[PDB]
Amino acid sequence: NVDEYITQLPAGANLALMVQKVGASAPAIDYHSQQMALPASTQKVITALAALIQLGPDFRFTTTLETKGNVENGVLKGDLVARFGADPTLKRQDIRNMVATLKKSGVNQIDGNVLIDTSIFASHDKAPGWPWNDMTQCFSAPPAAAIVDRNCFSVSLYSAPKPGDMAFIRVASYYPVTMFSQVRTLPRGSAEAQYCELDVVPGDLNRFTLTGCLPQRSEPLPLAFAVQDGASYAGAILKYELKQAGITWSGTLLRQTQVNEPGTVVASKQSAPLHDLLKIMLKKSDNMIADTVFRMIGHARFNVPGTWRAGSDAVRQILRQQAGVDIGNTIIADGSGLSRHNLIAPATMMQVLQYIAQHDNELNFISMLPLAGYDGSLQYRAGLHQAGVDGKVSAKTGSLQGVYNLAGFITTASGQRMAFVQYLSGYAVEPADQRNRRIPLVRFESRLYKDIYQNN
Ligand SMILES: *C(=O)[C@@H](NC(=O)Cc1ccccc1)[C@@H]1N[C@@H](C(=O)O)C(C)(C)S1
Repeated sequence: NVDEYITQLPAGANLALMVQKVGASAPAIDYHSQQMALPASTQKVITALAALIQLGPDFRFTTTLETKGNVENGVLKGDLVARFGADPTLKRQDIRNMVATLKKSGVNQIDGNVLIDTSIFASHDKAPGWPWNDMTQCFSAPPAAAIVDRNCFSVSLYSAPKPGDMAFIRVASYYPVTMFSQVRTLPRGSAEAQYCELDVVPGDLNRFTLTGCLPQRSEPLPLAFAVQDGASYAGAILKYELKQAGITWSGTLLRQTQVNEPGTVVASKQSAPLHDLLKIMLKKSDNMIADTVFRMIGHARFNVPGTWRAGSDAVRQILRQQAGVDIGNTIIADGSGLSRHNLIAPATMMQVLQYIAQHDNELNFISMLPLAGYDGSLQYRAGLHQAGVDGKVSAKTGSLQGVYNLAGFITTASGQRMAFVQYLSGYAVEPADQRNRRIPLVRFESRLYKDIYQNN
């Protein structure tokens, strides 16, 4: 009763839907299944499959400290290279530990430069089609080769006691960022409060200026922002940890972007295995893991510094050549599904899902998807709960402004496992219905998935 369920949805919402028994060649439900749509975070299903095929479940991201030169009486005569590898889980502590290892190895002083090497990747750290306005948000932090603590930092914004005075910013001292406030404090119930925005404006070298207005508040406003220049940020963290460990140097911090032969590895950190990281990625919809993996796929397949284009080409090739899926006119722009350039039909995603199901004993893939009513993004999915399908749906969600997708597997009343793709976009509610905007979605899903479960 798809057309009927559609009437639950806001005016003019666009659904493309396909439901098909695992291993079958004809769908049970086909509603605009050939139509292209924005996949949002369901793109991560493709990223995970191509990643397992190209890199394997035991791949680890790695970061090293390398020396180029001889060490004479504790002095490195040459450069220290910190070679980053797009590990999305690297932490400040890891940098601190690698420096401790460097110190313990006998290096007290560097007669030379400190190089922040990001040559594993090239070109922009932002995928084509990502909205500019989200670039300062942590969910869209540029997934650079140099990541520390997810390239996200937090700040506290305090209103001035005196209306009219500048709001002021508190930030922890260890974050190598530079904050400026041009934020005017407003009285509690100002009319100027209506159209005066509070904005963040990023500058070079991880400078951020806050502008606009802030109404007086009793508690400081917590804000979190994305680092725009990972290389500089990681360099500053490295500089701080070197100084704390008493290692001095004569040169400066420089970027090394061109491919080069590695020095001797004196310290290293490897991530958890790729299967573990893909699990986090699929359970929680981790954009940063998805996108670091995506550019790593292209680097590994083509032996070139990883770029968005190389990743797109690689994923297409892997799907066709290793999984037997020709994605045709599909557009793959990134790994996370954030890009509004991504475009794929349910019927194409269905081929991917059918491949995964067929090879699931090899891939151990379906166990990584959120299980409705249990974990990940589906722990609390109201539509699926009310449908009676908790514990019976393993599926990847995808959500952007106006896009509410699901893609995965359902075990039905008969025990038949079915793959399904729900691509719902163009979803918008009347301006006076905003913080209720999700009830039509919930009503739609409750009915749809009960139907699928009960009738198959
Ligand atoms: C993929 O769809 C991702 N979407 C976004 O990051 C956009 C977004 C949405 C809401 C708040 C902030 C940013 C991830 N997938 C969705 C999803 O699976 O529904 C999440 C909300 C889990 S983020």
